[PDB]
Amino acid sequence: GIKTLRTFGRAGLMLFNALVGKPEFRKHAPLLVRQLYNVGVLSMLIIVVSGVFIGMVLGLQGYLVLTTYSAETSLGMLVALSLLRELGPVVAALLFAGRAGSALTAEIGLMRATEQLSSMEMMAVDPLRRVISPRFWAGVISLPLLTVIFVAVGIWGGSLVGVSWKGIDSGFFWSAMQNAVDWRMDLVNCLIKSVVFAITVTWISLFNGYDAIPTSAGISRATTRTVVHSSLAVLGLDFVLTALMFGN
Amino acid sequence: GIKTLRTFGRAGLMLFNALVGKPEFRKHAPLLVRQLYNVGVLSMLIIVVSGVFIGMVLGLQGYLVLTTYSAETSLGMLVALSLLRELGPVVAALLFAGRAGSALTAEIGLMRATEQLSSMEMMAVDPLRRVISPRFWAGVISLPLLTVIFVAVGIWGGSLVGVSWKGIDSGFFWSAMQNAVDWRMDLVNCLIKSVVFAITVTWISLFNGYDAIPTSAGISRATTRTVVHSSLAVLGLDFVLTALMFGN
Amino acid sequence: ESLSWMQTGDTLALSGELDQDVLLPLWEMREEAVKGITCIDLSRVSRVDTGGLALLLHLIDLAKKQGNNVTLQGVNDKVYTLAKLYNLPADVLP
Amino acid sequence: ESLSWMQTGDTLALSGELDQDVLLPLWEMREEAVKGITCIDLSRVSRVDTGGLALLLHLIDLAKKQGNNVTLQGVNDKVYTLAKLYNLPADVLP
Amino acid sequence: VANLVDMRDVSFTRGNRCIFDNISLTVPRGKITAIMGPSGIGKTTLLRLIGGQIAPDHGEILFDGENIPAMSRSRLYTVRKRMSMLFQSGALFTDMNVFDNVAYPLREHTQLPAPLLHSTVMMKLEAVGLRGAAKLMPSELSGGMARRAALARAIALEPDLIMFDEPFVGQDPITMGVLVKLISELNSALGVTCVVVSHDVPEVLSIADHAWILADKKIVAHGSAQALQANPDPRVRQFLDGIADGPVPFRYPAGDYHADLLPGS
Amino acid sequence: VANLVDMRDVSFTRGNRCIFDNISLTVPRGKITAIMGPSGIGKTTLLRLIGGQIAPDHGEILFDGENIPAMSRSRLYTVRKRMSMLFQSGALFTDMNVFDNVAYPLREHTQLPAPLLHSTVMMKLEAVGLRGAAKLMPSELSGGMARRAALARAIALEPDLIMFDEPFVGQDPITMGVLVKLISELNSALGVTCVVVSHDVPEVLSIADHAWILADKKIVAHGSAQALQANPDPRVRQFLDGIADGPVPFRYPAGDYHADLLPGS
Ligand SMILES: Nc1ncnc2c1ncn2[C@@H]1O[C@H](COP(=O)(O)OP(=O)(O)NP(=O)(O)O)[C@@H](O)[C@H]1O
Ligand SMILES: Nc1ncnc2c1ncn2[C@H]1O[C@H](COP(=O)(O)OP(=O)(O)NP(=O)(O)O)[C@@H](O)[C@H]1O
Repeated sequence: GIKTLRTFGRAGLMLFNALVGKPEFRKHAPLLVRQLYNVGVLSMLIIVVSGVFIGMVLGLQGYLVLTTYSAETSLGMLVALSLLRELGPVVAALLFAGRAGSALTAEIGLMRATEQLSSMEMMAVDPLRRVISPRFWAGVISLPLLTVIFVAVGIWGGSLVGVSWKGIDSGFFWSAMQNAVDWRMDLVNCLIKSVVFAITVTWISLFNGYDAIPTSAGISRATTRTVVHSSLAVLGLDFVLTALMFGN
Repeated sequence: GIKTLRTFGRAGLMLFNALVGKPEFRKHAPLLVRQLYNVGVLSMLIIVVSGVFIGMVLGLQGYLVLTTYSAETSLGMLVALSLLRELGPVVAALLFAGRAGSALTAEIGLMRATEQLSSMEMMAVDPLRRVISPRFWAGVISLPLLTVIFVAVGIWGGSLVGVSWKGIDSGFFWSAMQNAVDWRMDLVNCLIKSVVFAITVTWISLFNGYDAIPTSAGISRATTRTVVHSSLAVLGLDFVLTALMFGN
Repeated sequence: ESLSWMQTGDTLALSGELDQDVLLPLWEMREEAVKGITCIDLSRVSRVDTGGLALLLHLIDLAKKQGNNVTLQGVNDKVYTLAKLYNLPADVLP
Repeated sequence: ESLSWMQTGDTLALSGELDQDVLLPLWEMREEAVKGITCIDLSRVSRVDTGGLALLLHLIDLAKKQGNNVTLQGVNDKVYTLAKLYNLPADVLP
Repeated sequence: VANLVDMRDVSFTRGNRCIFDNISLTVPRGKITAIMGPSGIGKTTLLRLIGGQIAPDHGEILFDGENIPAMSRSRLYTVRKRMSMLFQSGALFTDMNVFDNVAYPLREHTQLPAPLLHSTVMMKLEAVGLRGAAKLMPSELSGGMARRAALARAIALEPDLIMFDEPFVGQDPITMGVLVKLISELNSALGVTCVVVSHDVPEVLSIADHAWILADKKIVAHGSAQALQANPDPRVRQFLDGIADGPVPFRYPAGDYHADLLPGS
Repeated sequence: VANLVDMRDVSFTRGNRCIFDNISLTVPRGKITAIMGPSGIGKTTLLRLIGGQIAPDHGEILFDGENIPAMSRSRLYTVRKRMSMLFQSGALFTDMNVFDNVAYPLREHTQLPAPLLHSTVMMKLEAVGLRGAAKLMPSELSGGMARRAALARAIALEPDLIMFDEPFVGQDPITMGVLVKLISELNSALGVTCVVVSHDVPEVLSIADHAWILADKKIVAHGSAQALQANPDPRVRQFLDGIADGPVPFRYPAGDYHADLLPGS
């Protein structure tokens, strides 16, 4: 009943009333840049630092498996092609739904609590087209770039393990092997997942803040509701996308 | 200065004043069970459903790599020994810091905001020894069990892919190969990481709620502060633990 | 600090503080304590707190359990003040 | 709905609504509009809003920029009411 | 027209707990009216209802003629440029400071030039009083200064109906006095018709020209601040001075007190 | 002893903004005293300071003899069994219902048997009034019923000093009246010595026997509710009736108004 169609229809309506409408551009450009700084630039530290660690692990736990199979040169093909096909777009979606997927619901649900959104709508300004949409377009263009930064630092960390720790190969690691890895179709299959996860993370991270019960115990339950659903949906959409992108 | 020692010393003091003290047992047993239901049983759905998906992926993206190497029997050794050595204790720590690592700070920081903790301390009851400690011991004994449930359902999902999808092996998948995998030392190396991550997740998820600025915009910033630090620290402690557990 | 009840005929002469602290020993044998006691006399009782008032309520109820028209003598003004606070009906305290 | 200013000697006879809406065209040539104008007469002005009051402040300031003792005639009571609200000092409005 | 908003017959439900039931209200222009009820009576919903942000179930609410509920939602913004809610907590935008918080409805609608808009905002701040707080962020402001800054931001555009949702709630009498002098000086200088919904009677009745009192789910009394404090009606006579016991029950309903006292007698 | 808490000379800082500065206060037992100041004056910190939950920088606060600041922190709990803060918002434990919320300090300390504790709690609820709300969760309660349930939970153990942190703030006069009749009926029935800190003067002075008024960072006036409303002191005469303009400045400090009006004249 309730979750049957009420919540989904309302969470789709708050988006069809937040993207399609007046084509205002040069009034939102000052908002889109600040929302890029909030949702995209601030969160960068949580995806750079946690990009090296999930990188250095990916090498250190992989280097000790390939070594048993006498193929330590494929390490670059193992680190990159893993944190660029599966782990990149999903780990940087989880760490996004954490840092910038809850700071959105704890923000646009905190506005709704202090009657900030209704005070916007009490002018002529639409609360959706002015508060939702800048944050939405800041979410769906910062995540597909955050995953790129995350994959870059992940490959650098994998190098820091498979090169700086066990100095067996300085250029055989990536200068020769990753050339057969870093091809276009792989980055495309990574960016598709990054964009779909950006949409799904920042749509249910921007709806729980808009559909929260306006109280300190309603926004703080919706915050965790986004961190939960924006991990369930990330993993589920990841399985579906992987079935479609490699199950052929 | 501030983060130098003030925050760490205070976050260690709020624990040395929350575990060592009166040995009260049969008064907390009614609290420990309810905190196990809140922090451990409620979160189960987010680690079962997101245990299958990270499982079915682990097979589906791994089955298509081992098949290129003509070794499709090692799939059980690939799924299990991966989501039981590296991905299990870390993914179920991230999904824990999400569901039950923010619902703790949005709760024990919401109490502190409505003056609930000071109203406890206004009786003789210590707010730490009565609110912190049950939640702490519910966190550090629900996570090492949630990771076990998560690994179990992950292996089941990996089977659902490598057996139900491509019906190539019904018993060669695990009935023969995983016997050389599921050995004791592996589960021990998984439970060690699960316990250290439980301590680190539920110690900084229980401190941000205790050190939050008591306001709807302070608890909602501390909530995201836990989801950030309890992923940075999980990944970092994971790298350190993996260096110590396999870098030998 | 002290509490002591004596069955002295048809009277339950209790004396002490009758509060949340010294209330324990009287609660157990409350049945035999008010077995054949018609009126309860709480005169040598310095003060009475809410818990003691609850115990007195239960003693009265037990006196009426087996069936006995109970009466209270020697009560303080403070006890009836405290009972007027809690709006205790006139058919449970008398 | 309408606004029109006429330089008619030493007087800036502006007439209209003088509000946030019709204020645009007057703001641009404000310099030459008050070039050689000693007193500004806003008599045929039905109402005046806060934005119009700000524009009038700036016109006065420009009249004193090149140096000219300005005076206001034909103003309404409502304008001076609104100016008493905003606590406008007596050396900027006169 | 005579009155600026004539709520002829509004019935609002909000689920199952019927909030209002065929109420009638009439705010005359230039007059600062007030509506009072117990806490949690639904009176803020009345303000949110006369701003078109929520629909009456069976109601004809006429804002200066045409109905509010039957509006294109594109015309409703044009008329909503002639209203101004002053919520509790101010509803100040935490992004920008006070200056960019008052200037917001100006930049949104009017094309005032930059040095014109600066002089308009730095004048409305002086009107309200917190002109020195132009560059102070709205999370640095006090509890009462936030309502004052939101008032300054609310009188931008000269809205001809600025309604106050509990402007003095949990405020010291010294800031209650500032907030009661501001919203009287405005009505006595501007032509705004303040609708002050509140329940802090001693201060609201000091300015209200014609106040309504709404009981559980309907309006029970109206009249001026003088003919109201003499009303001989228990539901109103209790609330007007808070006698703590009357038609509203002091003791929450309970059962027999005896099984509650001695369970299983 | 004469007075139940004698705060002889307390100076509190809290960082750099010095809150108090050599203040003196004396709550006599059996007397319901009050302290009033503007909002954000630091008066709730005074209550949190006489409960030992925060230390005075240079202060001798004597709760019935011995100091509060110089306590083992194990003895402080024994004396803290003789205090009871009633915070705003009630501070009700959202886990358990009202019944298990009032019974909490009983089960924590006393060994009352189950049918004894049930009769004690279902009597203190009737004392306060919300006995029918025994099984209602504290998030289902109203805004004023939460303070009443927390009052019932606060008078458990008969604390001999139950201090109220703003018990009537943002409450209708009809619930303000219930809350002002409860905390007078308690003092006139129990021997509790209520310390009602607040700033809603018209209602607090209706019961307070000896009230203090603290200015910016020090106590400026005291005396009974009668000798206070006649005090000839601007800092006190302003606050006691809220004249909106006096020694506290209405206009927040600003610069010259001219560069603010015409930037770059
Ligand atoms: N944790 C804190 N750290 C520093 N200063 C504080 C803190 N809590 C309160 N203060 C300051 O202490 C003073 C008084 O405290 P506060 O309890 O806010 O005052 P109050 O007016 O008595 N309470 P209230 O009106 O209910 O908000 C104010 O200047 C506060 O800013
Ligand atoms: N979605 C909702 N569902 C149910 N009640 C609601 C909802 N939104 C607001 N309310 C409340 O609105 C009604 C009217 O009270 P409310 O709007 O909270 O303000 P008030 O009671 O007039 N004053 P106050 O709450 O002190 O600001 C209550 O009976 C509640 O129903």
